[PDB]
Amino acid sequence: ISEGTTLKDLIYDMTTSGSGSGLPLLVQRTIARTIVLQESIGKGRFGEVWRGKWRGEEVAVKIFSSREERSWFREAEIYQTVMLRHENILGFIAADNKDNGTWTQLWLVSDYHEHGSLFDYLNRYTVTVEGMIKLALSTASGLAHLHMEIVGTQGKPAIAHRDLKSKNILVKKNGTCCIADLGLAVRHDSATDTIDINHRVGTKRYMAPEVLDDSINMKHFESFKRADIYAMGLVFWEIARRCSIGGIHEDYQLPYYDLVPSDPSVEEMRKVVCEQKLRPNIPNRWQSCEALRVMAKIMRECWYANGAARLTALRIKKTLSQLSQQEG
Ligand SMILES: COCc1cccc(-c2c(-c3ccc4nccnc4c3)n(C)n(C)c2=O)c1
Repeated sequence: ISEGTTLKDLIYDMTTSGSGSGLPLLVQRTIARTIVLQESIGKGRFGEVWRGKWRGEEVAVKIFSSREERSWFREAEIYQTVMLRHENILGFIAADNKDNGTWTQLWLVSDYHEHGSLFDYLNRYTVTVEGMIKLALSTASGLAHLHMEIVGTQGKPAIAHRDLKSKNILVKKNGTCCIADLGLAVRHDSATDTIDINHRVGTKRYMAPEVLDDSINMKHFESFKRADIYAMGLVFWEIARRCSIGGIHEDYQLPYYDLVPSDPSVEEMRKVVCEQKLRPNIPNRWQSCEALRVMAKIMRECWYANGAARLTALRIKKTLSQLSQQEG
């Protein structure tokens, strides 16, 4: 990296230099070791997330606990599986490791987003009929691109998030989104039928029925995709539940807030979800706007106690991409 070089220069050189490959490790190494950390900006599942600048340009750094190294590798590994890059998927910049033994430091660097997580966004905000769609349409677009299975040269294998939720989604300045945190992600090769990975992972609350009650067929890939959809549905709930059509809107709430306690359990969920077959209360008066209803329609077609019945990211993308046309 010679003088004058900017992150902007590095990103461009990559996203236009043959293979969808990232920057050379050597370069990633340099970037990481020269990032100037600003301050911590979040914790969670595995590792604390910091805000940092490289030669001035903001950037996001996810510093891992030496103990959660597996999550570290899975992300780095998965993002470096051909052209995973995508407008609706968090942009990988570099991955690095320093020190050794008990004090090994593992870092992942990504793009920075002032607006932060969809979760922190929906909390301190009230979206419009407009945005409510950009947010969902994009989340959909992304999940669609992840589950997609571009076969061929630099095509991408099928990918299942396994931990999709509001905290793992970020929003940009123009109101779009992008999935994040592939720590649990799972690849699936079609030319050999496989899946590099393995218990009951992911955030309890957003867990789908087939997983909560343990019966999910981990041998069939689609099964995972199905679980993603169910979650994305809970996410859509969170979004619209915060839309504001004429001053009217409900306080931000996590799925199953009024049912299960704060920070649920695998047992406390198997109850409210599997058995009692309960889903986020779709506001009655939610049948005002045509689009606002299209959502609930989908939300219902995602929460089916049967994975096989639920829609698909692609489909959801289409009907949403459509609503984008007519509405607004
Ligand atoms: C390959 O890089 C992965 C990576 C690096 C740094 C942070 C994150 C990350 C973020 C993230 C990403 C960008 C941000 N920009 C501004 C403020 N916070 C951010 C958090 N979130 C919300 N989660 C769950 C993550 O794993 C992922």
